[PDB]
Amino acid sequence: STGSATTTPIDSLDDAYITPVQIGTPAQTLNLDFDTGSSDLWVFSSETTASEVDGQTIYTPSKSTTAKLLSGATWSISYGDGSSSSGDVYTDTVSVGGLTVTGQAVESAKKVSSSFTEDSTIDGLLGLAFSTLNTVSPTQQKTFFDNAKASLDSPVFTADLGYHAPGTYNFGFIDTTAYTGSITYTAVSTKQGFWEWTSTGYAVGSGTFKSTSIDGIADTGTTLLYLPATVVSAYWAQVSGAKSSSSVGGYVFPCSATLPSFTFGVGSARIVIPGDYIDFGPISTGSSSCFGGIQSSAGIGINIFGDVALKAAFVVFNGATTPTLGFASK
Ligand SMILES: CCNC(=O)C1CNC1
Ligand SMILES: CCNC(=O)C1CNC1
Repeated sequence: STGSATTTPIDSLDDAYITPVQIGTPAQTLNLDFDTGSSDLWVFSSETTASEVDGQTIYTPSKSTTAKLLSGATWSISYGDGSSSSGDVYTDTVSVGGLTVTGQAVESAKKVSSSFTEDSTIDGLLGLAFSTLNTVSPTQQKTFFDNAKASLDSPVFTADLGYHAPGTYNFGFIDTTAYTGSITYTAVSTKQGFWEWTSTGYAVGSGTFKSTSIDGIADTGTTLLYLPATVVSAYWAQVSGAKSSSSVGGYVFPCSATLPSFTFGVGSARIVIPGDYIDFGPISTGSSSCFGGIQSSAGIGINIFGDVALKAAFVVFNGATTPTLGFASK
């Protein structure tokens, strides 16, 4: 089997991407944030505290003939941005782009933190990291990809995120029309439950490539690119007027600037992020200070290849017995 679904930016900045997912019988379609950095499929639901729902579409298990309460199971998750959610668990039929999994754990939110309530465009998350990170207790549950993988033509999914435009998530096959050149594959460590790999270095604009190992995670659920402070300082030093602002919480730059590109290494290959991908717009409405899309990881504990980096490539998440990552230009 295979599946193929379009993913759409939630706003004009590409702050996140939503993909429609069918849950239950008859289908209830929710727009979920596919997150290769976590491993829980959770949704706003008929059980979510009413004051914490503001425009989201909710899953109502009582209206699904295939929903079954997973007795005794609860979940609770805290994300790197300080947001959180928790609740109980059903199993149900879940379909993505024509690919169907029966018995998928659908985590129903009883509580969500303010940032989830405040984003009316995201009805939940669909985690695509390794199932060892799944928070369901006392019986840990599998991700949608893990449940699907034995049925797939090939045990892979691909992310092809757009810049200010829709993109595609494919399951079970690699669309050879969707990229240029060849795909370069690189080793993955699953020891932290992430798609963790080591970049071979970087360049700023037309500058020379610096060969240096940068361990980090491929995370579709993080907006920006978080790298060591040395690398980020070297990037922003090429933008007149750029500075790190403690009050704003990162590097800002004059909105009048033209940003240089940023290149990262994948083995001997190179992925070029165009400068425009690094512009996240005014820090507040009408400001001439703009927020940078490359930020320091120094306070995080891990480097993160988020959407800013991933949308410059066609990315293969290879879930073979020994997982690997693939990157191609496009
Ligand atoms: C389980 C914690 N995972 C995270 O915080 C990453 C950020 N995208 C999901
Ligand atoms: C309609 C889907 N669009 C895409 O997949 C584009 C190609 N890069 C993003």
